[PDB]
Amino acid sequence: VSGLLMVLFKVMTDNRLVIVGETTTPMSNTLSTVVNNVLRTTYHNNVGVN
Amino acid sequence: YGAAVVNIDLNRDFFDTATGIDLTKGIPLVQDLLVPIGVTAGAEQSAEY
Amino acid sequence: RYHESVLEIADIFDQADFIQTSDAVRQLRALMPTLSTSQIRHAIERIAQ
Amino acid sequence: LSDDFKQISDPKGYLTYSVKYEDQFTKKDKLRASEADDRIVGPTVNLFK
Amino acid sequence: VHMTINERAGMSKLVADNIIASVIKSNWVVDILDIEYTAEVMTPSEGYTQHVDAESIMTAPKGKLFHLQFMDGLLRPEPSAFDPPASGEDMRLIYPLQP
Repeated sequence: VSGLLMVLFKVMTDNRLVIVGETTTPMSNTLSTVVNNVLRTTYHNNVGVN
Repeated sequence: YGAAVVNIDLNRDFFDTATGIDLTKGIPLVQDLLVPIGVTAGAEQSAEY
Repeated sequence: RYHESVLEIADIFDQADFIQTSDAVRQLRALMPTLSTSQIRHAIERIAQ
Repeated sequence: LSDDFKQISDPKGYLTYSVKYEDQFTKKDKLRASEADDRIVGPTVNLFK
Repeated sequence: VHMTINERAGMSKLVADNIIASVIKSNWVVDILDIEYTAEVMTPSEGYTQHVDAESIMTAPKGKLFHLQFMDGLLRPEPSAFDPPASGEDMRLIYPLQP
């Protein structure tokens, strides 16, 4: 229960504020079309996972 | 006599490397004009054409 | 059933003074990768360089 | 007048995928596509390998 | 099968090697549209200075310029009347799609 509390708390205090990070802007011809349909010009280098 | 092939290329002596244009591949190529941003361009890119 | 094609502005305007180009430049632009404004600045800075 | 916000650059989420692989069918080697497509797709294809 | 490959990306090494093996074993005709290359037309006496595995033709980055070579064998003089017969068969895989 206490777990949830400190989860909730840590959310109730996420005063983080995003600022644009390192961001590559790939030349369009170098990307496979399945990726090109997805990309909006530029992405963060830390793409993460989807 | 014995010339197998006679092509018409861009004049490399004119379109010099002072302009940044290589012509050894038979087409003009320029190193860093249309380039990805946030990474190195990579060798032998077709954009160089 | 349509046929897509370029049409030079010269083919419609009789006023020659405001016509500096042709199909050529559009055809060239077709070869270009779509360019983020930052890439456009990189290109201009390079041609300047 | 206030230090109301931290200013992180590449934010971490509250949730993540976690993956257990079956060692017998998994290949230890990192997957390699084209360099660009790996810069984007790569962290994913390696997680859901 | 006149197979057409628009985009090599994401293709497995197994699948590619199998397509090639199908070109050789089943006489598949495999167009690959995604290759951008710069041909150099060699004369027969200069041979082929620069070589290309089928593997590299299949697995090269989508944006990179390949550099193929193509012989013009118009100026190759006839064999002598008594040169030994050739049992072997010279073979070829890569061709241009356009002039």
